[PDB]
Parts: sequence; structure tokens; C-alpha cells
Amino acid sequence: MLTDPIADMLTRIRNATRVYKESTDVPASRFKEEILRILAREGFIKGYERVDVDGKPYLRVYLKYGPRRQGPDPRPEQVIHHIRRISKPGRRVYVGVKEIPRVRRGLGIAILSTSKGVLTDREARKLGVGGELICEVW
Amino acid sequence: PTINQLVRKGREKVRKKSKVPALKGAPFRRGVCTVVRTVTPKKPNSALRKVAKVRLTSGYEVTAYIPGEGHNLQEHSVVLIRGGRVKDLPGVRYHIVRGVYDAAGVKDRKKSRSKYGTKKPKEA
RNA sequence: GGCUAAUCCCCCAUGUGGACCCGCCCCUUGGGGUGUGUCCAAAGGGCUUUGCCCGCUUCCGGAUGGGCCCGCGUCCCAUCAGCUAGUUGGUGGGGUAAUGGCCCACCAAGGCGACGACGGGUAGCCGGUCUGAGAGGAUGGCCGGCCACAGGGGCACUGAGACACGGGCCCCACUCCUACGGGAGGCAGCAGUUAGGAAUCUUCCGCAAUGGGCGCAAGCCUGACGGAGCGACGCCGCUUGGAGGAAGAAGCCCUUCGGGGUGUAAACUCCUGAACCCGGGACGAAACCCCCGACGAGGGGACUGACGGUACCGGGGUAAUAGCGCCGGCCAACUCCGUGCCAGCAGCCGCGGUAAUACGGAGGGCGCGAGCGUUACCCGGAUUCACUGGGCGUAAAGGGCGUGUAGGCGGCCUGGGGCGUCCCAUGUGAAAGACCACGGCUCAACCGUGGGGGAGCGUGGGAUACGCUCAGGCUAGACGGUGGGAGAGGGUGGUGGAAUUCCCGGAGUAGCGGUGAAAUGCGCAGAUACCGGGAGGAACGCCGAUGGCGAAGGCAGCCACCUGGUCCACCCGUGACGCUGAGGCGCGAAAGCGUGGGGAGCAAACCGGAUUAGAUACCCGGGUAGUCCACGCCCUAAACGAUGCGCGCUAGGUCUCUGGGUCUCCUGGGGGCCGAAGCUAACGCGUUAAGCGCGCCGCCUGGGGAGUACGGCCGCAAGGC
RNA sequence: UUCCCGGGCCUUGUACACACCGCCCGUCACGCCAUGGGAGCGGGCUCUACCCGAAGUCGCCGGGAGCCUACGGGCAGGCGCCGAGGGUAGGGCCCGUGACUGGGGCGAAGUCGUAACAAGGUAGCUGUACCGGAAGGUGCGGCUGGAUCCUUUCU
RNA sequence: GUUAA
RNA sequence: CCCUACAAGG
Ligand SMILES: NC[C@@H]1O[C@H](O[C@H]2[C@@H](O)[C@H](O[C@@H]3[C@@H](O)[C@H](N)C[C@H](N)[C@H]3O[C@H]3O[C@H](CO)[C@@H](O)[C@H](O)[C@H]3N)O[C@@H]2CO)[C@H](N)[C@@H](O)[C@@H]1O
Ligand SMILES: [K+]
Ligand SMILES: [K+]
Ligand SMILES: [K+]
Ligand SMILES: [K+]
Ligand SMILES: [K+]
Ligand SMILES: [K+]
Ligand SMILES: [K+]
Ligand SMILES: [K+]
Ligand SMILES: [K+]
Ligand SMILES: [K+]
Ligand SMILES: [K+]
Ligand SMILES: [K+]
Ligand SMILES: [K+]
Ligand SMILES: [K+]
Ligand SMILES: [K+]
Ligand SMILES: [K+]
Ligand SMILES: [K+]
Ligand SMILES: [K+]
Ligand SMILES: [K+]
Ligand SMILES: [K+]
Ligand SMILES: [K+]
Ligand SMILES: [K+]
Ligand SMILES: [K+]
Ligand SMILES: [Mg+2]
Ligand SMILES: [Mg+2]
Ligand SMILES: [Mg+2]
Ligand SMILES: [Mg+2]
Ligand SMILES: [Mg+2]
Ligand SMILES: [Mg+2]
Ligand SMILES: [Mg+2]
Ligand SMILES: [Mg+2]
Ligand SMILES: [Mg+2]
Ligand SMILES: [Mg+2]
Ligand SMILES: [Mg+2]
Ligand SMILES: [Mg+2]
Ligand SMILES: [Mg+2]
Ligand SMILES: [Mg+2]
Ligand SMILES: [Mg+2]
Ligand SMILES: [Mg+2]
Ligand SMILES: [Mg+2]
Ligand SMILES: [Mg+2]
Ligand SMILES: [Mg+2]
Ligand SMILES: [Mg+2]
Ligand SMILES: [Mg+2]
Ligand SMILES: [Mg+2]
Ligand SMILES: [Mg+2]
Ligand SMILES: [Mg+2]
Ligand SMILES: [Mg+2]
Ligand SMILES: [Mg+2]
Ligand SMILES: [Mg+2]
Ligand SMILES: [Mg+2]
Ligand SMILES: [Mg+2]
Ligand SMILES: [Mg+2]
Ligand SMILES: [Mg+2]
Ligand SMILES: [Mg+2]
Ligand SMILES: [Mg+2]
Ligand SMILES: [Mg+2]
Ligand SMILES: [Mg+2]
Ligand SMILES: [Mg+2]
Ligand SMILES: [Mg+2]
Ligand SMILES: [Mg+2]
Ligand SMILES: [Mg+2]
Ligand SMILES: [Mg+2]
Ligand SMILES: [Mg+2]
Ligand SMILES: [Mg+2]
Ligand SMILES: [Mg+2]
Ligand SMILES: [Mg+2]
Ligand SMILES: [Mg+2]
Ligand SMILES: [Mg+2]
Ligand SMILES: [Mg+2]
Ligand SMILES: [Mg+2]
Ligand SMILES: [Mg+2]
Ligand SMILES: [Mg+2]
Ligand SMILES: [Mg+2]
Ligand SMILES: [Mg+2]
Ligand SMILES: [Mg+2]
Ligand SMILES: [Mg+2]
Ligand SMILES: [Mg+2]
Ligand SMILES: [Mg+2]
Ligand SMILES: [Mg+2]
Ligand SMILES: [Mg+2]
Ligand SMILES: [Mg+2]
Ligand SMILES: [Mg+2]
Ligand SMILES: [Mg+2]
Ligand SMILES: [Mg+2]
Ligand SMILES: [Mg+2]
Ligand SMILES: [Mg+2]
Ligand SMILES: [Mg+2]
Ligand SMILES: [Mg+2]
Ligand SMILES: [Mg+2]
Ligand SMILES: [Mg+2]
Ligand SMILES: [Mg+2]
Ligand SMILES: [Mg+2]
Ligand SMILES: [Mg+2]
Ligand SMILES: [Mg+2]
Ligand SMILES: [Mg+2]
Ligand SMILES: [Mg+2]
Ligand SMILES: [Mg+2]
Ligand SMILES: [Mg+2]
Ligand SMILES: [Mg+2]
Ligand SMILES: [Mg+2]
Ligand SMILES: [Mg+2]
Ligand SMILES: [Mg+2]
Ligand SMILES: [Mg+2]
Ligand SMILES: [Mg+2]
Ligand SMILES: [Mg+2]
Ligand SMILES: [Mg+2]
Ligand SMILES: [Mg+2]
Ligand SMILES: [Mg+2]
Ligand SMILES: [Mg+2]
Ligand SMILES: [Mg+2]
Ligand SMILES: [Mg+2]
Ligand SMILES: [Mg+2]
Ligand SMILES: [Mg+2]
Ligand SMILES: [Mg+2]
Ligand SMILES: [Mg+2]
Ligand SMILES: [Mg+2]
Ligand SMILES: [Mg+2]
Ligand SMILES: [Mg+2]
Ligand SMILES: [Mg+2]
Ligand SMILES: [Mg+2]
Ligand SMILES: [Mg+2]
Ligand SMILES: [Mg+2]
Ligand SMILES: [Mg+2]
Ligand SMILES: [Mg+2]
Ligand SMILES: [Mg+2]
Ligand SMILES: [Mg+2]
Ligand SMILES: [Mg+2]
Ligand SMILES: [Mg+2]
Ligand SMILES: [Mg+2]
Ligand SMILES: [Mg+2]
Ligand SMILES: [Mg+2]
Ligand SMILES: [Mg+2]
Ligand SMILES: [Mg+2]
Ligand SMILES: [Mg+2]
Ligand SMILES: [Mg+2]
Ligand SMILES: [Mg+2]
Ligand SMILES: [Mg+2]
Ligand SMILES: [Mg+2]
Ligand SMILES: [Mg+2]
Ligand SMILES: [Mg+2]
Ligand SMILES: [Mg+2]
Ligand SMILES: [Mg+2]
Ligand SMILES: [Mg+2]
Ligand SMILES: [Mg+2]
Ligand SMILES: [Mg+2]
Ligand SMILES: [Mg+2]
Ligand SMILES: [Mg+2]
Repeated sequence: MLTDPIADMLTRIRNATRVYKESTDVPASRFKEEILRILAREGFIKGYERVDVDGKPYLRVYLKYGPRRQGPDPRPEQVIHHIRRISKPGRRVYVGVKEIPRVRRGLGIAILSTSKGVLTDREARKLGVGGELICEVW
Repeated sequence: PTINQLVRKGREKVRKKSKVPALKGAPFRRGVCTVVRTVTPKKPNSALRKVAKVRLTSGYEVTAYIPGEGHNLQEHSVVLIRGGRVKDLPGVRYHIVRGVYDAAGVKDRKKSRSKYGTKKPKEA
């Protein structure tokens, strides 16, 4: 049994992108799907989709990467350079709207789960609400 | 350590020990000379370093250095201690202030005079 | 003992009203109303004297001040773990303005504690202050708020208010006065003395201003306060001069003796004028009071300045204090002489041993300047207790292993609630300070006015993604079923062969043994070597592996019984039943301890032989404990992978043990090696992670002192934690 | 070409690096300093039991014992509970001293050997146990953090 | 035997 | 002061 299904997903993604996999599967859950929605919308991933692995519900996350590169080590730059869990079981992180961080001067994002739904730090600031600071990406 | 452990035990603010028990953490302390000895430095060095055993008003009896070339201290010279050890004399952690009490200021001193307690000589 | 006044005390009356008992109503803890009964008021004085002023009585309300209560927050030690009899609650009283074990009678047996009670140590707490990018750390002097105390301890009286710093009573210590019976006293008010200390001021002026007490007022009191004095203690403003001036006096320092430096610095010329000296001379002060008016509004009038003949103005007017630290690196600034591991320097690194940029002096230089250094202390740098923001294979650090208690943490779907969380509004957030703006002292320091702040907590309303809780569902985690498997896993009993030792018999004879070489030793009481028999103890050769099993310690001949773990298959049942785990409990190599037994071989100690300069050793000959068994202790370790447990994720190749399958090979569990990505100070690690992540536990925080001392707990002890 | 002396190349261990004529351990001697245990000896705190108990509030009495009285009652006075403090006995705790006594830190060039680092010359380390001027030696078990295929200390 | 280069 | 700046020796 996982202790942080969210952290699990951020890692499955982190580990996969690191070996340039085309896609990667993660145990399904609405909340998790909602986070995926934003990653897609934000262009961190090509997108995702429900799928059934051996009868159980998963979520194929289609990863993105830059172009092949020059010199030695032609591996492409990452779209998702950094994906880190903030709030965690036994150290949940909550923020009021005036406390929502600005990831890399805007170049990156923050994902909070508010009572108005899961939102990017901008979406949250816009709707004027705070919530649980789930993670950060860039 | 986990956050839970931090909640359970927290961190420990560690305090520092004084390098100078001149009690009241007074900047100086008065005392009387019990013994006026001479001492040999450690390893790298060699010389007859001048030290004094002082019985403090703080109830302590510590050895203090007698800086400078001069020096007129005897077994009853009343003097003021200040703290400042001597890298060469293990155990010597204080300096006797020259120019105060029975401690004469170094005579003929013409440079760092304010240390060594030496008044300004007339120039002409 | 006697006399006497009042705004002193008392009785009677009046009763607006109020208090109390009982009833009813409203309201909801003792709030408000109402009815009967009862109980309760008072002080006079002044005059500009037929009417005003000061004041008195009762009641309701306001205002200010305060008491008590509750939530939350508030240092270190667990080497303080159990604390409690007014203790916890009850009923009825006492007490108070008032609730309450606040106090008492009686009844009950409770209350508190690892979310740290109890005990010990330290300490007045805030607004703030200092530091810091922040988070935070440190702090609580001055000023403002609250508390507490008034030589130490207890106590009440008076009063609206005190259990009262300059009131009272008692005890104690101390001082002083005593005709010795007995008395007086309390600067932690201002100033001053003395003691202690490194260290902290005038026995000042004034009540003019602000503020306070009493008075109708005049006014009286006010060491509160407003000022002056002393101390570079701090901060800010100012001076010791400005311009000219030589290819450059002298002196002094270097030198290659040519010259270079101090340096336009001085001298000297001119200019301005800190000090000082005259003359003027404040603001802070207009009220109270008085007259008009109406003792109101409004309008007039008079008195009053400690600071101080000070500030500030105007006139005149002298060129007129500079010191201290430092100069090897860090760190800005170099030469000569003296000295010779001396004398001495030193924040850390270090410097001095006869050419020292480091000592001491000098010349020169750097820094800051009425200061400059030193010592002490706080924050910083120190992400060096790491929340922001660290770690544990070899650097300090994984607990010797397990079981599992509290606790922390928790898979997928739906619904309720709305505790956490988020949002709006609103109350609170004193002043000062901090920040910004503007303004007042010529500036500044200092000061004034204005602006802007927020966290936190209260209240009302709202949201429901996540965490929580309740309710229902699920099957991917977990557990179970059925069928199979491999294993030195554990416990008990039995049993087999090899070898050593010993005893017995045979045979046989001169040595054997041991070493580098020897000797001790053993042998003619016949040893060694050889054959046969017997007894006993201990350990299991080959198989055997780089192998297997176990949580670790650890486990190996063979057989039986009893018993733990684990792996695979089939997807059969349960339906989140999970992970971790402080403390507890159990296990725990060897050595060691107790009681009893055993004792072949080995062997601490020890007895000897050698070796050696010695030889309390290494080599050789003996040999006790012990090594073995039962039972009970001990609880350690290089108890090691020097790597806590679980889970998910991230190339492969190769060897191997064990299982399943359509059996080149595929799939699962385990054991190794090399390697993708990645990690690492490196070495290395690398699907058996030291990679990427989540959860929980343990632990580290420079070396020595020291795993010591003390305390506790444990053990028979050794000793362990 | 085994050995002695000097040397070249590869490799390995190392705690050496003015580099084996290196490094380095413990006892002991001399000097300075902090400190543990400690009979006895004094100072203080604290808890328990019993006893004595000022002031004062409160409660009872207040009587043909006192004062006032409008006879209701008041005052004085007496007694009691509580009670600051004190006494005796006992128990714990802390501080000073302390004969004698244990070890420790530190101080260029004193003494004895040579334990460790290279296979350090008997691989080392280790828990325990006994033993010895000292470092150590030996037993049993463990680990690798062990080199490789006569005898001899120092600097 | 100590301390240096 | 002889050794090398010393310790120790003469
Ligand atoms: N401070 C050292 C501690 O005590 C012991 O060491 C001490 C003694 O063993 C040692 O003594 C040495 C001696 O071993 C060596 N063979 C000769 C030397 N002269 C002595 O030296 C000692 O004494 C002289 C005066 O005589 C002092 O000048 C010197 O500083 C001092 N260390 O000196 C130490 C005294 O400071 C431990 N072995 C050591 O591990 C521990 O840390
Ligand atoms: K009535
Ligand atoms: K009132
Ligand atoms: K109140
Ligand atoms: K009661
Ligand atoms: K504080
Ligand atoms: K504070
Ligand atoms: K008027
Ligand atoms: K003038
Ligand atoms: K001049
Ligand atoms: K010379
Ligand atoms: K110099
Ligand atoms: K510091
Ligand atoms: K350990
Ligand atoms: K243990
Ligand atoms: K809901
Ligand atoms: K089985
Ligand atoms: K013989
Ligand atoms: K094996
Ligand atoms: K025995
Ligand atoms: K590397
Ligand atoms: K102990
Ligand atoms: K005991
Ligand atoms: K040969
Ligand atoms: Mg993550
Ligand atoms: Mg990331
Ligand atoms: Mg912290
Ligand atoms: Mg030296
Ligand atoms: Mg110092
Ligand atoms: Mg009379
Ligand atoms: Mg009368
Ligand atoms: Mg009256
Ligand atoms: Mg009435
Ligand atoms: Mg009426
Ligand atoms: Mg009511
Ligand atoms: Mg009523
Ligand atoms: Mg009525
Ligand atoms: Mg009446
Ligand atoms: Mg009551
Ligand atoms: Mg009452
Ligand atoms: Mg009580
Ligand atoms: Mg306490
Ligand atoms: Mg105090
Ligand atoms: Mg910081
Ligand atoms: Mg104050
Ligand atoms: Mg008091
Ligand atoms: Mg006093
Ligand atoms: Mg008193
Ligand atoms: Mg008192
Ligand atoms: Mg009083
Ligand atoms: Mg007084
Ligand atoms: Mg004095
Ligand atoms: Mg003053
Ligand atoms: Mg006044
Ligand atoms: Mg006044
Ligand atoms: Mg007076
Ligand atoms: Mg004043
Ligand atoms: Mg001063
Ligand atoms: Mg000039
Ligand atoms: Mg004048
Ligand atoms: Mg005026
Ligand atoms: Mg005026
Ligand atoms: Mg007046
Ligand atoms: Mg009139
Ligand atoms: Mg007027
Ligand atoms: Mg002139
Ligand atoms: Mg420089
Ligand atoms: Mg000299
Ligand atoms: Mg100097
Ligand atoms: Mg210097
Ligand atoms: Mg100044
Ligand atoms: Mg810090
Ligand atoms: Mg530190
Ligand atoms: Mg951290
Ligand atoms: Mg670290
Ligand atoms: Mg080590
Ligand atoms: Mg280590
Ligand atoms: Mg372990
Ligand atoms: Mg549990
Ligand atoms: Mg959940
Ligand atoms: Mg839960
Ligand atoms: Mg809520
Ligand atoms: Mg505010
Ligand atoms: Mg607010
Ligand atoms: Mg304010
Ligand atoms: Mg201005
Ligand atoms: Mg303001
Ligand atoms: Mg609210
Ligand atoms: Mg719910
Ligand atoms: Mg459910
Ligand atoms: Mg089912
Ligand atoms: Mg089965
Ligand atoms: Mg077995
Ligand atoms: Mg025979
Ligand atoms: Mg025969
Ligand atoms: Mg013989
Ligand atoms: Mg014969
Ligand atoms: Mg035989
Ligand atoms: Mg036998
Ligand atoms: Mg196994
Ligand atoms: Mg083992
Ligand atoms: Mg099924
Ligand atoms: Mg467990
Ligand atoms: Mg054991
Ligand atoms: Mg044993
Ligand atoms: Mg035994
Ligand atoms: Mg026995
Ligand atoms: Mg033997
Ligand atoms: Mg011999
Ligand atoms: Mg032997
Ligand atoms: Mg091992
Ligand atoms: Mg653990
Ligand atoms: Mg493999
Ligand atoms: Mg495998
Ligand atoms: Mg395999
Ligand atoms: Mg790589
Ligand atoms: Mg590898
Ligand atoms: Mg893992
Ligand atoms: Mg690692
Ligand atoms: Mg530890
Ligand atoms: Mg230690
Ligand atoms: Mg020990
Ligand atoms: Mg031990
Ligand atoms: Mg050779
Ligand atoms: Mg060659
Ligand atoms: Mg070699
Ligand atoms: Mg090397
Ligand atoms: Mg060397
Ligand atoms: Mg009594
Ligand atoms: Mg009484
Ligand atoms: Mg009475
Ligand atoms: Mg008493
Ligand atoms: Mg003692
Ligand atoms: Mg002894
Ligand atoms: Mg010395
Ligand atoms: Mg050895
Ligand atoms: Mg050796
Ligand atoms: Mg050797
Ligand atoms: Mg040997
Ligand atoms: Mg050896
Ligand atoms: Mg041993
Ligand atoms: Mg022996
Ligand atoms: Mg061994
Ligand atoms: Mg080794
Ligand atoms: Mg020898
Ligand atoms: Mg020697
Ligand atoms: Mg040698
Ligand atoms: Mg020697
Ligand atoms: Mg030297």
C-alpha cells in the first residue's frame, strides 16, 4: 500500500521522464486525474487517458521533451525539469491566498487543492482562494 | 529526523562555555598576587614567560599573564585581571592590565603605549 | 475625675424610592416587573440674605477605575515518574461587593500525570529592544502597561478603596536611648554617607509651566515635575584654520652616496575670525481671580519665569587642542637599527635559534579622529540543532535481533457533517517605538502633526478539493482456502563410523618425542612403532559450494517424533482487517557466574625446557579453571552488509539455488558478479540501491578528559544500561 | 643470482612525507593545574509525629464578679479554634572542610623496553577472562578494517 | 636527544 | 668560549 498516492504519481512521472519513456501508467484516482488535467493544460505533458491494466483503472501519462540536441549527450531538455511534493501525509502544507508562492517568477507553477477545486497558483490567485499546496512544477 | 520526531523532541539549542570565569562576566576583576612565577612555553617555543597567580575578588585563584618587557609585581601586588589567554601557556587565560593598581605601566614604551599603560612622553 | 460645640453619635417622623421574605408575571444561573408584610433617609454652612452659592439624604442611570472567572500562549533538567486529604466532588453553613474547599460540619472516593503531573534549577511578564534576507536567535535598562515587594514573617483595624513604603499590632534579626522596669526606629522617595564592586552623579534651583491633594476663593502642600550640576556613557552638530608658497630650507629617515622620502608640509604673504569683550535680550504665560454681562456665552482688566541676563540678535575681535590603533597572511599599510628560541609578540594561522617587513625603537605608511583601542556580553557570518535549511557504508551517527503497546501514518468509489483548511465582513490589535510624508529648533541629533500597517483571537456569513468524522460500496494492499516444494530453522529421544587418550592381551626392543638447533619429558616397572579387545568423552571427514535455512545470535553424521518460517500454483474466501513502532516483553556468539554432573582432546593461570641484552612472550614439555551436559544467571561484540523496517517507481548482461509453464526460453522467490539512468568527497552503490519518492522508529552535532564520575535501574559477582 | 651491497621497471600494504637514520605506545621521574571517593566535623533546607504557642479575626461565656443601660442590649474581661514562630524525635536533601586515598589534563631535548603503522618481524582489531615493571601476553569466540606463493632493539 | 630549512 | 641554533658531552 502506497502512503502518498500523489507523491507516487509525481515520482512515476519524474522517473519516467528521466529515461525518456513515451508514456507511463499510474494507479487511477479522480484527484490524481485532476492534477493531470493541469499538467496537460499547462503543457508539461502531451496529455493522459484512462486505461485498464489487467482489469484495474490506470492513467497513461504521455510525456513531452524538447528536441534532440547537439554535441555529446544528445538527450533532449526536459519539459518537466522539476516536479516536487510539498504538502505530505504528516506535514500537510496549507496556504492563504496571500501566501501562494510564485514558482520561478512565473515560469513554473504551483498546484493547490482548494475548496473551489484544484488550481494552478495563478488560477488560485485569480479566484482569490488558498488551499493545500500540493506540489510545484517547472 | 521525521517531522513527527521533530515535534516529539524538537531541536536542542546548545549553549557555549565561557572562556573566562571572571565570574560576573565582569569585563575585569581585581585580585592580589599569590605567587610571581616564570613559565616555559609549549613545544614550538622556548622562553621564560612571566606569570602571576592571582586570588580574585570573584573568589577564584587563577594564573594571569604579565605582558610587556618591564614588570614590578611581588607576592602582594594588587592588580586588575582582564581575560585574554596565551596560546603558549596552557592554563593561562587572563592578562594583567598594566598601569592599574600596583602594576606599573611599561616604562620607555613608545608604541602601542595605551596597552601596557604608558603615558605620553614630552616631545621637543 | 469634671465641663463642652458641630457637617460627631443616636431616637422618632416623612418613604420619592430602596432593601429583605413569600406569591405571580416576563426573562432565563442571582436579569426586569408587581402585590401584601416588614425594614431604612438626611447637616448644615456662606453672603452681594425672601434667594442665590457650597453642601447633606434616598433612588435610577452615565462615566472612570477595579475584583473574580474561562480559552489559548509563556525557560532548562526525566541523572525529577509517579503526585494528592481540603486532596476531587456533594449537601448544608460561614465569609465577601461577589463566584468558589475561600473556610467549616457532615457524605462520597475521588482528582492529576509521558499532550510530562510531582520535584529541582533559573526568571517579574509585556509594548518593545538588538541582530538576522527571512524564519529565527538573544533580550526586557531608559519610556508606557500590568504584577509583586517596602528590614524578614504573620495579622487585622479604619475606609468607596489597603490587609496600607513615609498607619496600627505580634514574633525575629539589627541600630540607638535607658534611672535596666522599659522604650524609639526602617531611604527598594529626592540628595547624600558607607559597604560590596571593574563601575554608576548634586546633601543643587524652582513650583514659573504641566500634573496631583485640600479649599467657595485667596491660596497652601507637592524632591511628582520643570530646570541647572557632574561623567566623551551614547547620539548629532562644531572647531583646531582658508588661499598662495620650492624641482623643494633645516632637522630627521633611507641610499648603490648619484640621490630618494617626510612635502606645500614648514617658514613666509595675504584673507576669514573658535575663543573671548561689549550693548540688546526672549518664547515658554494665560488662565485661576477681578469688572461688564446672568457667577453662563461673550467681552475687558490685573498678577506671575526657576531655567537666565541663558538662547538668539548686533558691534568689536585672537590663527587659535590632536590623539589613538595598526602596517607577515586573513586585512589597508615597509624600510633601517637593536636583539639572537633571549627579551618578547600572538584573534586564528604563527613569529624570535646573528642580515626578523611579525619582538623593541626609529623613519615612512594605512585607518579613524575628540576620540581611538582593550576586555566582557548578545545576534551575525554558523544550512555548525538544518521549520525555511543538515545528516548516519568507510568522516560523528542504524538500536545486536524480534514481538508488539501508546502514538504517528493510511488503497479505490459515493453520500452526510464541516473539526482541520480556505474565503468575505466586522470587532480587537492603547500610546510611544519602527516605516513614509510634511513640518519646528540655522542643520542634525531630538521633537511635532499626518498617513499606512498586519499576525493573532472574537463574531456573522460562505466554500468543500484535500486532511478529519460518520454511513455505504469495492478489490489492486493485507489475511485466509485448496494443492504442491526446497531447506545445517528450532526442541526431545535414539543411533553410526573415523580419530585421540586410557586400560587389557599379543608380538617386539632401544629409543621415542620435540626444534632453527636443542632441552625439559617419556622409555629395560619394556616406551615409540604393529595387531586384537575394552572403556570414555568430544566432534562429525567425503558430500560441501562462490550452496541452503533463520529475525538476529546462529545452524552440518544418520533416524524418529514434536514444532516455527517461507516460496510457487489456482483466483476460491474475508473486504483496508494496513505500515511503523517510544516504553514493555522475549531472544541473544564467546568469555564469565551459581548448583549438580561430566572430563577424551584442547587449554587462561600455573609448573618446567628453551630463546634472548632481558624474555613475566613468541617455540617445546606438562597442566587447573574452562571447553561438554542439566537447571538458573550474565546481556556483551569488528552482535558487520560497519548499510533500521515497509511500500511504489527507474536499462540490461551473466552465474547460481528453489518453484511453475505451451521447458531456445518464459514467469516467481532467493543468492552472487558486471553494468543504464542516477547518486557519491571519493572509494564505490546501482531492481538484493548507497538511485527517484512517501510513512514510522533509532541515532549524530569537533578531539582528549570518558563510556569515566555521580545518580538511578539491573546482576550473586564480574559487571551491564 | 639463493645470500650481502647499490640500482632499474611493474605491483601491493602503509598510521611514513627533512619520507624507516620515518613513525610511535604505556609505566616511571620532575613541574603546573582541575578533579572523583571519603570516616569524622560543622552550616542550611525540607517532610512526618507529638508538644509549646505572640498578635489578630472568628465562636462561646459575659455569672448575685466589674462599667453603661430607655432592661432590649452594649463594653471590659474570660475561655476556645486557627495561627507567625519555637522545641523534641526521626527521615531525605544540599553546601563548606576534610585525614587518608583514585585517576586525569597539560608542560623542547630525564628513565625502561618496542606494543602499533610495511607480513612492523608472533597479521591486527575485538567482547570477555586470567596474568605481567610497562607497553602488553595468553585462552575462547568473532570481524577484516589482513600481507604473500634459527631470532634481534634504538635514532 | 629537541626545534627548524 | 669546542661541536650545531640547541640539549647532552669535553
Ligand atoms: N599529556 C599526555 C597524556 O599523558 C601520558 O603522557 C605523559 C608521559 O607519558 C610523557 O612523558 C615523556 C616521556 O614519555 C618521554 N620518553 C620523555 C619526555 N621527556 C616526557 O615528557 C614529559 O615530561 C617533560 C619534563 O620531563 C615535559 O617537558 C614534557 O612536556 C612532558 N610531556 O609526557 C606526558 C606528560 O605530558 C600519555 N601517554 C598520553 O597518551 C596522554 O595524552
Ligand atoms: K410594601
Ligand atoms: K452612579
Ligand atoms: K470587568
Ligand atoms: K459549599
Ligand atoms: K521573552
Ligand atoms: K520577544
Ligand atoms: K467670561
Ligand atoms: K558676533
Ligand atoms: K596657525
Ligand atoms: K646583530
Ligand atoms: K618591524
Ligand atoms: K558568534
Ligand atoms: K552499535
Ligand atoms: K542493548
Ligand atoms: K462532502
Ligand atoms: K509447507
Ligand atoms: K635418553
Ligand atoms: K552461504
Ligand atoms: K570455579
Ligand atoms: K565520479
Ligand atoms: K553508577
Ligand atoms: K544491587
Ligand atoms: K643458489
Ligand atoms: Mg515526490
Ligand atoms: Mg523534481
Ligand atoms: Mg528546528
Ligand atoms: Mg619558536
Ligand atoms: Mg582574546
Ligand atoms: Mg470622662
Ligand atoms: Mg446638640
Ligand atoms: Mg453624619
Ligand atoms: Mg414607598
Ligand atoms: Mg412608592
Ligand atoms: Mg427568573
Ligand atoms: Mg422578583
Ligand atoms: Mg414590592
Ligand atoms: Mg426612620
Ligand atoms: Mg456555598
Ligand atoms: Mg454567598
Ligand atoms: Mg482548598
Ligand atoms: Mg516543575
Ligand atoms: Mg529574581
Ligand atoms: Mg540565519
Ligand atoms: Mg518601564
Ligand atoms: Mg514581604
Ligand atoms: Mg534596605
Ligand atoms: Mg516588618
Ligand atoms: Mg513585610
Ligand atoms: Mg502594613
Ligand atoms: Mg521611607
Ligand atoms: Mg571599593
Ligand atoms: Mg542626574
Ligand atoms: Mg506647581
Ligand atoms: Mg497647578
Ligand atoms: Mg514641606
Ligand atoms: Mg528631572
Ligand atoms: Mg562613564
Ligand atoms: Mg596651507
Ligand atoms: Mg550680552
Ligand atoms: Mg504670550
Ligand atoms: Mg514669557
Ligand atoms: Mg496662580
Ligand atoms: Mg455682574
Ligand atoms: Mg473669559
Ligand atoms: Mg583683523
Ligand atoms: Mg596588505
Ligand atoms: Mg637581547
Ligand atoms: Mg604589537
Ligand atoms: Mg603584525
Ligand atoms: Mg563628534
Ligand atoms: Mg543557525
Ligand atoms: Mg556548534
Ligand atoms: Mg530539515
Ligand atoms: Mg553534517
Ligand atoms: Mg574508524
Ligand atoms: Mg563511524
Ligand atoms: Mg543493524
Ligand atoms: Mg497501532
Ligand atoms: Mg485516505
Ligand atoms: Mg486515522
Ligand atoms: Mg470548519
Ligand atoms: Mg493595529
Ligand atoms: Mg483582523
Ligand atoms: Mg500602536
Ligand atoms: Mg526643517
Ligand atoms: Mg505617529
Ligand atoms: Mg468566523
Ligand atoms: Mg467525507
Ligand atoms: Mg468503507
Ligand atoms: Mg468480493
Ligand atoms: Mg499450503
Ligand atoms: Mg536443522
Ligand atoms: Mg600392549
Ligand atoms: Mg613381550
Ligand atoms: Mg631418565
Ligand atoms: Mg632389563
Ligand atoms: Mg588398540
Ligand atoms: Mg573416563
Ligand atoms: Mg535465507
Ligand atoms: Mg554471524
Ligand atoms: Mg476471489
Ligand atoms: Mg512491528
Ligand atoms: Mg548470551
Ligand atoms: Mg559459554
Ligand atoms: Mg560452570
Ligand atoms: Mg562445574
Ligand atoms: Mg597440551
Ligand atoms: Mg633465561
Ligand atoms: Mg604449552
Ligand atoms: Mg561481517
Ligand atoms: Mg527500527
Ligand atoms: Mg542478477
Ligand atoms: Mg534475482
Ligand atoms: Mg533468478
Ligand atoms: Mg553513469
Ligand atoms: Mg555495480
Ligand atoms: Mg527501495
Ligand atoms: Mg550512501
Ligand atoms: Mg548513542
Ligand atoms: Mg570517549
Ligand atoms: Mg564497559
Ligand atoms: Mg567491561
Ligand atoms: Mg637489492
Ligand atoms: Mg628500464
Ligand atoms: Mg614497492
Ligand atoms: Mg601511497
Ligand atoms: Mg619525519
Ligand atoms: Mg496549639
Ligand atoms: Mg487569641
Ligand atoms: Mg472578648
Ligand atoms: Mg508550627
Ligand atoms: Mg570533596
Ligand atoms: Mg592505592
Ligand atoms: Mg611549562
Ligand atoms: Mg602484537
Ligand atoms: Mg613491534
Ligand atoms: Mg624495527
Ligand atoms: Mg607465533
Ligand atoms: Mg606483530
Ligand atoms: Mg583478547
Ligand atoms: Mg602467560
Ligand atoms: Mg582468535
Ligand atoms: Mg585488518
Ligand atoms: Mg634481543
Ligand atoms: Mg629507548
Ligand atoms: Mg630500526
Ligand atoms: Mg636520550
Ligand atoms: Mg624551537
